Amino acid sequence: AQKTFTVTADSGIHARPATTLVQAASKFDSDINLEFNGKTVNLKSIMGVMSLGIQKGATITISAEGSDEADALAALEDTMSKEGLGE
Amino acid sequence: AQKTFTVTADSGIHARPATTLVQAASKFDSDINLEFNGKTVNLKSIMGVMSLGIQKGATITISAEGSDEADALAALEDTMSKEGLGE
Amino acid sequence: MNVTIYDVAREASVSMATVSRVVNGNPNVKPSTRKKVLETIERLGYRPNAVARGLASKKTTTVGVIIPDISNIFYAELARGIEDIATMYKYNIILSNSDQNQDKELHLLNNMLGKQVDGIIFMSGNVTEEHVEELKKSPVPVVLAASIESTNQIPSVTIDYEQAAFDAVQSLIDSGHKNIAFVSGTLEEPINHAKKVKGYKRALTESGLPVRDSYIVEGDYTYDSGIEAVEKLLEEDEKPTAIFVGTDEMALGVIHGAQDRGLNVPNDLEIIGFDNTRLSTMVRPQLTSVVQPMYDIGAVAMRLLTKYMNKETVDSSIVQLPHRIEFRQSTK
Amino acid sequence: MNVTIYDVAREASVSMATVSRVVNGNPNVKPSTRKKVLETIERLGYRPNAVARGLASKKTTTVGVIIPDISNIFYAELARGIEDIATMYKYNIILSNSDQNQDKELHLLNNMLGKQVDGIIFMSGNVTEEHVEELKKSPVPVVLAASIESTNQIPSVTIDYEQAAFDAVQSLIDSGHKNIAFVSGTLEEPINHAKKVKGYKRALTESGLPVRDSYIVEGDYTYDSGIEAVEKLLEEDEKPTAIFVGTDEMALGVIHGAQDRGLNVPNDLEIIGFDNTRLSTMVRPQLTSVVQPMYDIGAVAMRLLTKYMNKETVDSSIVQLPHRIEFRQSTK
DNA sequence: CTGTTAGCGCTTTCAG
DNA sequence: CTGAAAGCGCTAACAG
Repeated sequence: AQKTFTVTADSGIHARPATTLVQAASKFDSDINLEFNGKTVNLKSIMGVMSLGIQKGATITISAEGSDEADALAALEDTMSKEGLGE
Repeated sequence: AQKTFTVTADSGIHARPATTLVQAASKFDSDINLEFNGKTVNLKSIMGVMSLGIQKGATITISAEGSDEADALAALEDTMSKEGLGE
Repeated sequence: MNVTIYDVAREASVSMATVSRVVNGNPNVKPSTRKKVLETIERLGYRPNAVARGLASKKTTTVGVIIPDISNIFYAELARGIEDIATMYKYNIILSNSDQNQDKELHLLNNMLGKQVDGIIFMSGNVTEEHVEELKKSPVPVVLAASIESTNQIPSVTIDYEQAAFDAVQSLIDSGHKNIAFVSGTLEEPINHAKKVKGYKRALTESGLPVRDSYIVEGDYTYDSGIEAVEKLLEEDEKPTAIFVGTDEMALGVIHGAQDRGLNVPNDLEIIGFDNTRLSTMVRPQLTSVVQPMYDIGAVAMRLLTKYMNKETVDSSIVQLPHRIEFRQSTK
Repeated sequence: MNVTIYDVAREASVSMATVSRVVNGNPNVKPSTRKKVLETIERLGYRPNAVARGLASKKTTTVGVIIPDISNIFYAELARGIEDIATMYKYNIILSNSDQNQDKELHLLNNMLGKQVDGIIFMSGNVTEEHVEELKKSPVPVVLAASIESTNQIPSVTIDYEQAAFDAVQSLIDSGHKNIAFVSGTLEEPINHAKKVKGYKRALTESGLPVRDSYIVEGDYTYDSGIEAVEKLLEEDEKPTAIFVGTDEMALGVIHGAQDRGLNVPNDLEIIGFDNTRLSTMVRPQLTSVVQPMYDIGAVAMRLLTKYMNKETVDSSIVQLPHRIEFRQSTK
């Protein structure tokens, strides 16, 4: 349901990394939203995510909530890791 | 009917410059020909011109043969310099 | 291949109104009878025809995109931005280079609409009054991406090249700079004249340092315009203490020509760029720059166009996107 | 509504077949009528829908073009030469990035094919065996660009990578080089193991200047990898007086790399890249790089393909466009 | 669920 | 030269 990472990639949550993340988080029924610096947005939306302006070293919180909620987290954690934007 | 030019443009007869010389010789019915290093190619074939690899400094002969030869020659002169490839 | 939908209707021994359903994951169709048909489908080699459907349903699931030049890194990344998203949303795109010249944009826009697109992503550096007369006549959604629009009449996507102008320069004022020059691109270009210089300017008047009209030296966006813009600015007079460049490829020239005369970039003259393209790290003292996410613009642009094409009323047809400063080592 | 073929039929008072023949500009339809129709046409503002006509004619006048990454300098230029010529030939180009990865290339092919293209410019960094299989069974022509596959079963455009490399090393060998290394892209991709390393190797065993498998360091194609491939190679016992980088960006990362370490690129160790993208100029010692005509590959890759679609046949399905080097400051 | 009936907007053999 | 049906393959109302 929840997890906090720190983007350590120099592009932050941008370009492909963010699409591959949303995409990665757009294949789950459970809800999912990314929060940061006060704003919270649907982590399933490309307009939402790229609004935040998340730069490197930024801290973010991913929250999933639904029947898939469980795996929802493992999945995005991996992609955060293997796509190497957040660890 | 024809002329000999000193291709002086850094990229020679390549890329965008080249793709135009091959367009302009296609707007005229006459038979246009380009010889370089002793081999000849239809000034209207992109696959022919592009495959010679004319470098800056090469000497090429553009030749027109037909009803509108002049319009074209007077034409592949303007283009040549408006695109700065030869003299 | 030629085994049409009807050919399959036989193997599956069902109608065609039915394979039509299986093919598109339709509203209800027995799991056994659906995987029964979809079964004999692959058996053959049937390939649904996207043109037959286009016709029968007045939608092609293909957008048309018109950028100046996919050869220049700027657009290409922007283009990448669009493609990944159109694909994410099962859309094919049609790409065409206009080269910023007035006619092609309209020709293309015609061939485009003529080719039955489902939406258009247009991008140019000077969106003429005619373009809007033009673009507003289209029969499908249209959005600009990082494209200079005036009446904010047709949906656009971008970052305040004005603020980003101000924010960037301010950084320089805050450090003790009274003599800060400005290099830029073609003056007949909105991004420049319209927002670039505007930002730069007010930046100074806001701090009390009216600016020498000459201090706005410009040139074509290459590395050539760099050693060019430098040499001129330097020797000329006053020998500014800091520069600001309208892009990154120029900022580079700004940096070498400054090292050529003899100055020290990190120190003597602090430079700063706009865009922050790959090359922003590929230089002597890495160039501090104002971040412009060309990929998010394109990504977003396409996404907006996605809503419109799916009729959802996602308002705020004017989208701004966070820009930012990245000081690597260039600016003390 | 939007306007039909039948519409012009009334306003021109001719038959839909007459209207069709002028839009198509087919031979013979008296100048008297061909004229009448054309007015009824541009005044009524007709625009024929390419979809309806596709179905009718089995031709869409548009080609698919799988491509690794359009954002990347190398393919962006390749994709412009293509488009450039596809326009010249009245062809529209559908386009989707594949990411060099084997499964996408195969999904794009059917999405493309079913979309009904009329040709396919395929281009990858690693043609597979199953690759030539589905390509040979495609309904429409095809040709590879800046891509190479063994058997030569498919039409194609490309450069002599073996010689292209061998000449680079040679330029050095003859100069007084015994120790020269090779920083390269992914060795698991044929462009590297099959022709790049071979070229490099032979060049040495040719002048009888043997090779330590160590000197062949592998990076990705990133600027950083270039900084990493030099520091590794400088961390060698007997350091190489010269290197050969399989890319210009990579080579840019090798140059700065040595500089940030303590060597001044020209003297301490000469560096020669490959491709000759604009970048070569943007570097301190302007980068000497083997030249590859990116625009020409696509230009030619596409024009060739027009021959095959346009039924004409000309012999040379395996074109090798010439190469050469450009000695800048980076080395002698 | 699933058929059935019509075309979508062009282009084409053929005819005259 | 220039009409005249005959549909390209599909999907879309609407039955059943």
